[PDB]
Amino acid sequence: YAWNRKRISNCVADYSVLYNSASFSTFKCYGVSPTKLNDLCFTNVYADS
Amino acid sequence: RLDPPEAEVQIDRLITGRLQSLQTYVTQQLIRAAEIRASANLAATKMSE
Ligand SMILES: *[C@@H]1O[C@H](CO)[C@@H](O[C@@H]2O[C@H](CO)[C@@H](O[C@@H]3O[C@H](CO)[C@@H](O)[C@H](O)[C@@H]3O)[C@H](O)[C@H]2NC(C)=O)[C@H](O)[C@H]1NC(C)=O
Repeated sequence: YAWNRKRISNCVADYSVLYNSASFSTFKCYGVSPTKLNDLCFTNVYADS
Repeated sequence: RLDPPEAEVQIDRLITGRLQSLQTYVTQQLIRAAEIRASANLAATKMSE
């Protein structure tokens, strides 16, 4: 009900390690494919936990 | 951004839309060309007479 929101910008993100870490039970992407994230560019990324 | 299996849907939507646009343009051009051919035949008759 009070989900915490974090902002990430001004950095390089290596999604390869996160995707390869099989600890995640569900890893589901809608707008983009998981593989291609390592090649895209975003203005800023919000992480809601 | 998308893997081929997911991309195919968006690619097909774009293909359908652009094909529709091209067909409409070609039909309009055909009708306009028929009109211009009628005008050109009239002009040729005017010259000859
Ligand atoms: C949260 O902590 C865990 C545990 O560290 C991270 O998972 C993996 O942790 C290892 C080491 O901390 C990271 O490097 C690894 O090094 C070993 C050699 O020591 C190597 O064999 C592995 O392939 C890996 O490079 C690893 O990047 C990291 N992720 C993996 C293995 O998929 C986890 O990354 C931490 N969470 C975040 C957001 O960083």
